[PDB]
Amino acid sequence: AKQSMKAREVKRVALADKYFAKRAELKAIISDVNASDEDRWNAVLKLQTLPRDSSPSRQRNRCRQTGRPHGFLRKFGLSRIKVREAAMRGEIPGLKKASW
Amino acid sequence: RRRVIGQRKILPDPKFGSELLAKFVNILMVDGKKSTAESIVYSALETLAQRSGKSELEAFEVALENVRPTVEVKSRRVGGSTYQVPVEVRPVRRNALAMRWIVEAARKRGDKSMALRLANELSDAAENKGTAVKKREDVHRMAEANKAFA
Amino acid sequence: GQKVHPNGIRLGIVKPWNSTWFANTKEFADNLDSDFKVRQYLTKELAKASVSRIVIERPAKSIRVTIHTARPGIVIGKKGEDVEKLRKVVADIAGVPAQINIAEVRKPELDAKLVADSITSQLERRVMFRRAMKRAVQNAMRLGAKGIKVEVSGRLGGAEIARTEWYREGRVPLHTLRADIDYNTSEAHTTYGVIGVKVWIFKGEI
RNA sequence: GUACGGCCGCAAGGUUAAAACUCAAAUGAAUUGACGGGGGCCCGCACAAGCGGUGGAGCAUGUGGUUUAAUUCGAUGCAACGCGAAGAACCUUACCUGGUCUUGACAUCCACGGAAGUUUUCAGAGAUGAGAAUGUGCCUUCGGGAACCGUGAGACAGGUGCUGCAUGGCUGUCGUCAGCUCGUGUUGUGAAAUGUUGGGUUAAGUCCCGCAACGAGCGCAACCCUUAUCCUUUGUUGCCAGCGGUCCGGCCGGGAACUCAAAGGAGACUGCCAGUGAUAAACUGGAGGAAGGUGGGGAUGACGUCAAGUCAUCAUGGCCCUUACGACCAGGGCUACACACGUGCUACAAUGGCGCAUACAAAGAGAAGCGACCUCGCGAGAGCAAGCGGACCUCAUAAAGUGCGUCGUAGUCCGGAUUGGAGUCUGCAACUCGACUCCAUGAAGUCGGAAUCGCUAGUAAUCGUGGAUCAGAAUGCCACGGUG
RNA sequence: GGGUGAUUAGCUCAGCUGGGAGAGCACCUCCCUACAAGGAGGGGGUCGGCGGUUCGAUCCCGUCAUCACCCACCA
RNA sequence: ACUAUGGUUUUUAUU
Repeated sequence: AKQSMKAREVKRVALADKYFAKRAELKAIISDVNASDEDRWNAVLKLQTLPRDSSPSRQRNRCRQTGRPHGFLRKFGLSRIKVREAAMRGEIPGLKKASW
Repeated sequence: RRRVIGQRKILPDPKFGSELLAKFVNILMVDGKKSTAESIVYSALETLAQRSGKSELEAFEVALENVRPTVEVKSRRVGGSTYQVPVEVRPVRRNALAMRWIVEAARKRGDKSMALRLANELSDAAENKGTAVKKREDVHRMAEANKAFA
Repeated sequence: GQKVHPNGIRLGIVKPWNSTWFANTKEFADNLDSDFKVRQYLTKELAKASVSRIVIERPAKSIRVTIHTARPGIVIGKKGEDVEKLRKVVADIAGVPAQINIAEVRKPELDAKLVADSITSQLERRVMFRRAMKRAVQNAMRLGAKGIKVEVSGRLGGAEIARTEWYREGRVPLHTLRADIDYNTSEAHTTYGVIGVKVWIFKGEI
């Protein structure tokens, strides 16, 4: 399990949607200039790029039922093992296993 | 252990209904492409008509008969160490081997235009020298020694 | 080989789902998360109510929730007000209004879910293991089954060794696509080992 | 059957024939396995006949072992090594180091101070540790609380740590192989045999015949799904033969003929006839038709499996740690090679390549998304913006192929890796170890050596299209189509 | 009476820079398997002793002991 | 053509 991997998820993909899923305009202002060979911004780039606990990077969704980083299916909310488990029990609509 | 499988006749040619030509393109087909064979078909016979080509009634069917395979073998066994035996091939196999013998003899060394490398081989297919004949006699000198104890 | 439930591998053979509904392409997985939450809640509240399955339909912009029980009198209470407090919470975790449909199971000793519970009862007081499955076979064939299979695994005796026992009666037939076979696997939670229990029951083709 | 003494022999020896010491089984008889360098006999892309390959070169890429501060943990008889654990700067991480806190990231009951929160400065790699402002919400049997953020107790919490020689479950595979159980009878001293053995014949205990063996189950076979041709029912955002009008566009009326998308009937049963052969059963051949001979094909998995794997999918007995085999951060290791083995893909060409035009889709995916049109520029990119909830737009001029110029055996001015220059972007950030573009750069390499693969048909051979995973980037993993 | 080699690990023995304790079989133990083979890391020394030289002596000189080996020892 | 040899130990079985 290692519950610290969910403690990352809570402050990444579950908190990024209102602040980091669109943010590239907030750095592009430092490339907004009136003329070439002229500066008005200097080192303020290191203040516009100051966050480290949150990023557009390092974002893993993980399986919402097993915390597993590989073998998740977004359309069902299940992993490779639970797709069979729900299908064999008939607990998932529209999906069948054989016989076409 | 019995193969003998199905039955497959294949299709004839679209321009004259030929059964031999529609099979010969399946020997010059490489990478699943028959177009490269259709650049060599008729052009080899028309390039033979720049050097020696007299009569065309059978096209190249008699060049494939002056080319004559005879030295085919099989292996016989009752355990470990095996015994070689020669085989009397059917006309359908004799023809299928003659079709490779001549196009492999035309490929023996690198040059331009396969229709022309094959026309040089078809002009030889009235006297048959070197390629498709000199290996045959050097293994035919065992053809009765490999019958002795059946 | 791979075992798996005879229900969902034969669901292409005129069989019904245990959950049947249609949802939006931006929340189908979240409605299936709800479909799990309603079962994981009800199997903790109705834990003594002899439940054989919970089936989900979603008509009328609500959730129906159909509960197959051999003890409905402790689900609905005395009468119909104890469930008004229950469906309030089912509707809370579903995000929609909730109906609740309560269905009585006539023959619980014919159902693989509750036959495994009836076997688990006698493993508490450790009766002879080879009798415990024969009573479950007898009781099910006397209830209109056309064949039954059983298996019990690990710490059945007697001594420290781990062994398995089975016995089989009548028809299965596991490759028969139309057989509509009833299946279950469970554990008896004993004070040494655990004892694993398996049951397969046949009644007739569809 | 060795010793000592006797007896017989010329003699090797023959004959009489011990004891001490020593172990838990030797042996006769019939029976079931299993193997043979025994016998008969079934069948296999094991052999047979054909072709395309692998074993060189350059890159990508999988494993073991030694090593190391990590080089995570597993899978070695034939059932391990493009594999479980899908896109390694930091991440994700098990592994490893230096920090920090130990009721702890995660869960609850009680006490104690605070609302939850919102802003801003300093110390520090950061975790966090110190300040300076701001807000004081909910319930008010009117008691003082709840709830929420933390902290200090008492019980506790943590563990993808180690064990399938502790297991419930999960699983490899003989094998689509035709075989296996439950009972009753009989024979045999009994274990054991029978039947399940035999005679034809099948993919098959097949389909019949037959013996002291005969029923009921699990397999085989069937169920359900899919298709060649005719007939019918029905048609938009699909179709377009006839007919009116025409952004001349199946575009709009309109038709229902024709693709197609689709439910329903017909058709195929070894049924007919010959040949073999228990005037048997069953095959081989012929006939019909669009076409048979499990129809061509799917889902297919009877028992029992190796002194076999998996506690890293989940539980769980035991061992052990918690001044940590935690967790919160900054960096490492997973891209050490001292040596041991493979799988790909591209060029090795000419029957070909290179450049520049041109024909055809099939199937997915697409409302903070697929992104047209037109551009700014050498170009990646950047700029503006329509249609589209997808039979009504977009991803998207499919590439092989068809063609015209051009290059040529020089071991390739081919193959363009590789080393530089100029860049464009993504992110806190591109030293090693990130994509993509323009202008330079210049290399190995004639299908191979012992040896050895896969397929009998839309198969082998060969060239393109799409999707999931998604900061930026797959030669990774699965479908779709042309040629055949 | 004179020369020459030895005395180092339980057993057999090597001896290159003089700052040196070691190889295999035995003893202990981990890995692979429970062993063994095979891998790897350890335990245990009178380097015969004493004196001298030396920054330090198993390691070079000298000399005492015991063992081997060629010579001399009545004529 | 013909084709050497295989170190130590190895189920509970109840009523």
